[PDB]
Amino acid sequence: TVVRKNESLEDALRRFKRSVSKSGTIQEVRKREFYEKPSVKRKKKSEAARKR
Amino acid sequence: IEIIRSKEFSLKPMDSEEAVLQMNLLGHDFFVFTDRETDGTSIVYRRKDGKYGLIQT
Amino acid sequence: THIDYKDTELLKRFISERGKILPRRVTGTSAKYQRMLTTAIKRSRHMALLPYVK
Amino acid sequence: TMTDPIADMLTRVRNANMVRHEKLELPASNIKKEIAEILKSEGFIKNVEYVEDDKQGVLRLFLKYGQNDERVITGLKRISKPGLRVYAKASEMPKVLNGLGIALVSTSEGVITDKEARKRNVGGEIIAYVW
Amino acid sequence: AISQERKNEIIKEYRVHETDTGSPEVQIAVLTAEINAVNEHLRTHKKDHHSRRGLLKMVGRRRHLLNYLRSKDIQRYRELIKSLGIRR
Amino acid sequence: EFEERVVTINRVAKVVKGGRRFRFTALVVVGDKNGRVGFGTGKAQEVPEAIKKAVEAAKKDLVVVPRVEGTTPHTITGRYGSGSVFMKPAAPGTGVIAGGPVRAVLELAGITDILSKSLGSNTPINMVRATIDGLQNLKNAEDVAKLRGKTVEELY
Amino acid sequence: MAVISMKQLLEAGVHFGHQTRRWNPKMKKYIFTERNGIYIIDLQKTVKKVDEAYNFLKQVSEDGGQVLFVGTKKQAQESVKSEAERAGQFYINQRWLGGLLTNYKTISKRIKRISEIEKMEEDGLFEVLPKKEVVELKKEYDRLIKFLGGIRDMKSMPQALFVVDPRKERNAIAEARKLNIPIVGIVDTNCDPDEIDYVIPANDDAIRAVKLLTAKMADAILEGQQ
RNA sequence: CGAAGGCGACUUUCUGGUCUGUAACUGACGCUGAUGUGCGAAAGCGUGGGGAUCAAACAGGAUUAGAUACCCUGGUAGUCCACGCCGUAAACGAUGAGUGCUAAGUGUUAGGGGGUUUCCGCCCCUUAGUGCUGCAGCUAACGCAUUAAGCACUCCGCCUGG
Repeated sequence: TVVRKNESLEDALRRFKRSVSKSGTIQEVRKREFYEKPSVKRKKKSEAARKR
Repeated sequence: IEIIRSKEFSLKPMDSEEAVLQMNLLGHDFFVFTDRETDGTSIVYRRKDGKYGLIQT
Repeated sequence: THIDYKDTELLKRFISERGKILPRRVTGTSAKYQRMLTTAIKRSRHMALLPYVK
Repeated sequence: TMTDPIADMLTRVRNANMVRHEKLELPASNIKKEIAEILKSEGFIKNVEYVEDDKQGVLRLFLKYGQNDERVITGLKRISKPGLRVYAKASEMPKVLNGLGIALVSTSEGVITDKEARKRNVGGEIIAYVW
Repeated sequence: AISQERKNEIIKEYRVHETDTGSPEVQIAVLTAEINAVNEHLRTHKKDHHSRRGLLKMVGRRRHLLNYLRSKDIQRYRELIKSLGIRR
Repeated sequence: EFEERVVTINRVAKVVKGGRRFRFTALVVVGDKNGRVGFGTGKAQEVPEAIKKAVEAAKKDLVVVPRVEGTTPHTITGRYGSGSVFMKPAAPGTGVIAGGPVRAVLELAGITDILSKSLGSNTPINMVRATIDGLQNLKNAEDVAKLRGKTVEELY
Repeated sequence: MAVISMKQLLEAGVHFGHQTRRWNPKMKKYIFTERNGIYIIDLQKTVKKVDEAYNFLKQVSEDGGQVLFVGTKKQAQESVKSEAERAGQFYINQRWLGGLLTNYKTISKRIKRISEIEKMEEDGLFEVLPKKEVVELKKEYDRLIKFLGGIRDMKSMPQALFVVDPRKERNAIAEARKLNIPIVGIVDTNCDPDEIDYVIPANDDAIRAVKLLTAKMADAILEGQQ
């Protein structure tokens, strides 16, 4: 939702590519592509935390 | 970007002669220690001279 | 101390750049501060002092 | 709600013996004091100490060790226990470890060693084996 | 549970002498307040099962003190049944 | 001088892609009939050389067996894992009664009169080591009084 | 006189130990206190140990025995070679070869080689060889005196062993206790004193803590000779 | 956090338990617990509701060597609520409960202190939780190791070839 002006379009993309990667959009909808079981995400979050 | 690799070391008390010995046993140009008698943090280093220099922080 | 849910300015440095919550991993607060914070950030979402998303 | 006091005494002594400790303390009694008094007379511990506190005064034991870092008490077993009390007549009052170790026995004179119960010709509840 | 001004009130009647809270009949009376308070809660909330073993535990700690109180003086036990209504 | 005695030879093969293996191992008991006994194993292929491999391996570990004469000093049970032998002293005219592997570790020290029974497991590696570990933990009457601080007559 | 005096013993810096969080609980007897992460080796008690370390090592050389000196920690490698030559004993600079006290019926097979391979090129049988076989006969020659350089003239088992660290040289101490060879060594924090019979509590990651402590134990055998 | 099953927006009411500290008070009032009596995931069943997504059964299209599988479109019971049931799970830490005792190192939780402070930062010693390493000891071996599978004592459940 960030406005980028006074430049080209190939530099507003460089802002926007990291203003989406630092957001819960792409990692959120890839998670909800399919219903996971209510006790396998507690281990999926555990693997995504024990590795840090 | 530039990535500076950190080498962690734990500060320890010793003679300056000991710091020279340990620094040579690694070939490191810098060795930082706490001085045995002065109690202060000391950095023995090899100058561009090739001679040793001693910094107290 | 205790976070009051009206004190918006100290409470909105903890909200994200979209309206999410910063974890205490990236902010650096303690444990009991973070969950005393989160019951005040969510009473302030309910009375429109802070958004849900921007 | 520990249920056997002088077995809890007797495994404090075994666990201190295993880690080469030389000093431990007990929540004491009369029978705890006078079992610990009878090990120094037979010569397993060095010296037992005083009973001092307001409620259930503690006492310290001072285990004794060999000169080649060996231990004196090698094995220590409670035989009578709640649920199954064992009693012995003076005729079949048994020798521990072919007469080497002892068997402190509560008889009607106060507790006495293995040796001191046959020539006294009294039996009673046989408390433990010390070897 | 019950408030402290409700709790400090009920330890005045069954007190044996001043500053003797923790006496058996002064901590049975405060249980019978807590028994009657929670099963009135539990009467209108019949599905609350986690609060029920809180009730059923302090029923057990009241019974173990009534059984204790008979073993050393029976005439004090008869007075407490008449003072606050219990069966048995 | 040492007295060799075998317990058993074993015929062991490990599976190879080509031809399988021909390892014949053996454990022996080595003692002197005076209070000093050791055991050991030896792996080779030449069978009389497989014996002498185990004999010299027994030579590095000899345990001193204390003894009141013609018997063992007191009553013990040895333990090593699952093997467990029993060891009661006997009168000096009874004869040593023991099983297969535990007789060889009892004859090679001079006792010749004790009660025994190998409780527990059965494999000859373990019960010959659960007997040495039993005979490791024997105590004379004289050296206990050194530690305990009394004399030999004060213990009785 | 008898012991190291108190001034030059702590001037070498032997009162330093290793770090707290890096501690062995069996070394509680030989620690006076910890000062800023570091422990304080009881200095009065290690004097009561280094004299006992001086007493037997006096009379080991009185029998004419051979005491083995080993040192492999990188800040104490060549502080034990120069003290073994002054003592006339056998040193180890490089890593433990893995059996030079236990499988030394195959190590003395190669101490026989170093008594032979240097004889092999001082005489003839050297011109007829190919020039690259000259290299591997010399590439064998230095690698013998790398590891077995201090065991050059040693042909029998030792009767005592002197280690600078039981941690890094744990392969040697495990061979010592199987042969019933008595053992003396410099230990500190992160060292087990159980396998060492004759304990010297001193610092281990300083040169003067080694060199002003390993020299007197090297000196301890010289006046045991005469 | 709870005894387990389990519990995740927010607010109020009603209510249960644990922990810390102080020592005022009661003075063994304790522990375990057959029979008994109550809780007990999901899927089920009953009487009604409600029905958004999802989805057994079912229908159709592809794949394949072949299908009733996998994949795709659609879809009913169910999933959800209220009241009664059912009482079973790899209900698992495959480890009953209670109380003692026995190297240490290290994260973290509510604290308690603290020394400091910090612009609150922290870093320090402290019950009770919760993890990861690791001696002694134990184990058949993996491994366990003050949250024992170590050393003991009590009581209950249970096993004795497939």
